[PDB]
Amino acid sequence: NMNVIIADDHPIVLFGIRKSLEQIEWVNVVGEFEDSTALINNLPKLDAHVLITDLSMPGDKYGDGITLIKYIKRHFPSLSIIVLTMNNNPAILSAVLDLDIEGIVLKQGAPTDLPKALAALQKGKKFTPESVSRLLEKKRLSPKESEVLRLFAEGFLVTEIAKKLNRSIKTISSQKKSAMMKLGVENDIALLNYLSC
Amino acid sequence: MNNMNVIIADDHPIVLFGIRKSLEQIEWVNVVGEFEDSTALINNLPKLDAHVLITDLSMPGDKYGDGITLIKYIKRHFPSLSIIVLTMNNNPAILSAVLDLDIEGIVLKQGAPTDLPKALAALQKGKKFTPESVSRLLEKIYGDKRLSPKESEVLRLFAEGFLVTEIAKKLNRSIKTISSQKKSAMMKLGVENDIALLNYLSCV
Repeated sequence: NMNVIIADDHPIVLFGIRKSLEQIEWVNVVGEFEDSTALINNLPKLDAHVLITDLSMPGDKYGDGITLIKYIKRHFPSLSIIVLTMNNNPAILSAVLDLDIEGIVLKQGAPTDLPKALAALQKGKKFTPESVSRLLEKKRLSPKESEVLRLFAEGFLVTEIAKKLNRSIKTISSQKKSAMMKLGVENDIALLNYLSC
Repeated sequence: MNNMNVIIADDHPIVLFGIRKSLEQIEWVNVVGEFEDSTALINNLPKLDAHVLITDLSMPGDKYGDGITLIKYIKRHFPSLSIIVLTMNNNPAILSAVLDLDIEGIVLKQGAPTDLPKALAALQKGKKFTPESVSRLLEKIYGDKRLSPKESEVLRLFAEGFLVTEIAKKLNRSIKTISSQKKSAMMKLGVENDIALLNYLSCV
């Protein structure tokens, strides 16, 4: 059998996932945790092959999100991870791709796709749905562009940035514009909201 | 009397002078300090017995931060201090972000002579301050041409990883109509591609 651990802050989500896996005869659920502290403390005590885990979840000691996933992959390299997320969030998904985890499943199609992700992990392959893989397939910022947006995100006008960094307004405008293009944002409002992440 | 000790912060000396002169008229206001950089401002704050700081959003001085981060730091370390941010920047997202810091006022520098006295008066009244100039910009908001309820639902479904073909079936509309509603929606939010679109949606 494949021993599986499930992790999510909502207990009925926890229940739903288990009922989504009870059909699979060769699967055995060995743990269900609602916070990251319980999960980390108990990982050393369970012989699990795969973790199905949410990205958002309580526990400040080891936190949540991308850092928690990194922590787990580093310390449990024998454990294959299926990240379970509500949204298609390229920044997260890419960061997750970099850490070489074995699966991404969107919560909307979990009942259908969770069995498919486990079968795929079983036969060596990774699992991403079309919506995700299309994005993952699809020019980073220069350091000068990065400093222009930082100051812009702090409330500095282009004129104020020119003085501070000691370049012409044309150059600042150019560098900002160039950076906006790399991020795919058309206007300053969209830029600033964007930079909140 | 029960006067309001005020500190002014701005990099430009004549602006500083202008702001002080805009306050000389208010008799219960007493200017206890003027600073051209954020470092000497922070170093001297404890010694002055100020009730309110009127500061420019963008000043020199890197040690304690720039802009919004400087305002954050000041608010942490001087919680009794009432802060009116004075800015030349008329971008709604800046103005909104500034007020999210729970400071006591924001004022457009271009209207300082008129709006600054009004801010201090509202501060005195036990009222916060966004003058007409500012509130007009914050109501404009992600945009004045806001998303229709149909556009909203198309995006919510797309964010959840539905393909446009799936979204068509679910909302019971043609692929064309869904593509058009998505594109329309992207224009309104100011995002060019799906990667930018989906990153934007996690933030918001």
